[PDB]
Amino acid sequence: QRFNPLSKLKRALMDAFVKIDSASHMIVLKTMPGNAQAIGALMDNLDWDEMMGTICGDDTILIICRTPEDTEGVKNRLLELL
Amino acid sequence: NPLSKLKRALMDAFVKIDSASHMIVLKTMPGNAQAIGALMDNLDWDEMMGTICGDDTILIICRTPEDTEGVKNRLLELL
Amino acid sequence: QRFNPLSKLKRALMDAFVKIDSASHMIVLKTMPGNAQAIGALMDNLDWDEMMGTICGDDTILIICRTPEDTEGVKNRLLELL
Amino acid sequence: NPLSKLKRALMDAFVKIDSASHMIVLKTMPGNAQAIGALMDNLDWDEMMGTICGDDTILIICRTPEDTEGVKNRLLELL
Amino acid sequence: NPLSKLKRALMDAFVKIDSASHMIVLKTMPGNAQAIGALMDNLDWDEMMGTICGDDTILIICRTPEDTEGVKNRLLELL
Amino acid sequence: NPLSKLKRALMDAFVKIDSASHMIVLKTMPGNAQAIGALMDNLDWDEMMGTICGDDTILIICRTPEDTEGVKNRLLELL
Ligand SMILES: NC(=[NH2+])NCCC[C@H](N)C(=O)O
Ligand SMILES: NC(=[NH2+])NCCC[C@H](N)C(=O)O
Ligand SMILES: NC(=[NH2+])NCCC[C@H](N)C(=O)O
Ligand SMILES: NC(=[NH2+])NCCC[C@H](N)C(=O)O
Ligand SMILES: NC(=[NH2+])NCCC[C@H](N)C(=O)O
Ligand SMILES: NC(=[NH2+])NCCC[C@H](N)C(=O)O
Repeated sequence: QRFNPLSKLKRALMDAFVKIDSASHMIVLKTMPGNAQAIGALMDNLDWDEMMGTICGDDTILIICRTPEDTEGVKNRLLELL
Repeated sequence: NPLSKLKRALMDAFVKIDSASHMIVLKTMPGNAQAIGALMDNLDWDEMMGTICGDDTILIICRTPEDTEGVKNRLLELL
Repeated sequence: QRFNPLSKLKRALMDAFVKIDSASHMIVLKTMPGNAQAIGALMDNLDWDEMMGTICGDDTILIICRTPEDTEGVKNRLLELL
Repeated sequence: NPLSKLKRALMDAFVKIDSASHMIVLKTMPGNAQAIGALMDNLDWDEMMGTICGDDTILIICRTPEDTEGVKNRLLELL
Repeated sequence: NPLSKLKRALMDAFVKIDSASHMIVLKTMPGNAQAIGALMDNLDWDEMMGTICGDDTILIICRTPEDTEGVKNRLLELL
Repeated sequence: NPLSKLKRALMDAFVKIDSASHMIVLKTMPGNAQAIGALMDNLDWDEMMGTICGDDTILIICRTPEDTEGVKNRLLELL
């Protein structure tokens, strides 16, 4: 088991990931119930500047990026962990 | 029936619905965003990319303004 | 359909109620997923003084009362709605 | 003066603001998103369609990119 | 001075405090429970076992009824 | 396996556990209370009356101090 932020995110996503999609400036990341804030916290700890911000509900996370291009780059980075 | 459950819940919980771009902002009574979000998530609506719920406001994300209008219109039909 | 706070609570509980139990000074009220705050809000709007306060998670509400006797009285009042 | 409460709260909890398209992302101190969101919703500005708050991040949805800038600059005025 | 931040926040958001047994129930303005909870957790007082915050209500769990009173009175000092 | 899932999740998310009276206060990493709460709710533990989760703290309610100790000891066994 690896402990850096990315590895913690990767690990957490193994159990928690449900879906990821994007539209325009935002990524919609769906998690297992009650896991949105947990995953949001790990994401916020990655410190990816391309991520303008994250807003987490209970099982859904919205990641806002400045541009569609930034959104894709962040989505791709997350996808890599899956 | 998910749709019927949502309609029932919206009677008391609904406050406002609007949209811009590819999203719908649905305002509920205080504390109701998650409850309504749970019902909307149970809808079998492919066009609904997801919902993110605060306390009294739900953001419904669709891919496109056209999908957004479709989804909003379907919610409006329940009021 | 009736619209007073109690009737709104009663109505909301028809769909949302899962379990109610108590221990000492507190009631544990379990709801359908994502319904704790919704039910907490209705409960807080009843203005029952015997209720010291409510703290809601996602599907679980803790109602704190000053005494076990108060707790029972509030639990009984809720039970009546079910 | 009506903004004094929001100004006060921002002075203690504001971290950063940015916007993109129809949205403003406002970061607060941990656990302050709902608190600032309530103050923002209380403003009842028609340029703000709504807010969704997480724990430390608020998304404000405005009706247009122009409204978004207008709202963002109004908030920045308070800092 | 280390409590100044919590005092400030309470001055704007505190509604009421009560306690029973091992617990303190602190009511805040809507959406302020997590915000005050964060300030309280930052205190890292060993008399407070922890806090759980809803939207406008914080439950502080202390180790004993005596600790509960001690903590409640410390908080009341700030008002 | 619910227990195994919880154990796996606790590796990263666990911070502190304590108890008083008939409750357990379980502190997790920021933002993890609900995630861990979901796992604990999936345990088939009759003694656990329920959990209420904040942001990083979970309150686990049991009926009695004896049940509380039992439940805490079972959680401690996972660390
Ligand atoms: N258990 C629940 N709260 N379910 C509803 C989730 C609603 C929405 N997807 C959100 O994450 O904010
Ligand atoms: N009682 C409250 N938390 N009010 C603030 C709500 C802020 C925002 N509309 C949301 O639903 O996330
Ligand atoms: N979808 C979830 N968040 N599930 C976990 C709920 C945890 C706990 N029963 C609470 O209501 O706070
Ligand atoms: N302590 C936490 N919950 N941290 C994660 C916050 C995630 C995201 N920025 C939000 O506010 O929803
Ligand atoms: N706007 C709301 N969520 N209101 C209900 C609050 C319920 C309860 N007092 C809590 O803080 O958890
Ligand atoms: N980032 C935060 N919301 N921090 C405050 C947490 C307050 C309290 N321990 C809870 O979990 O509800």
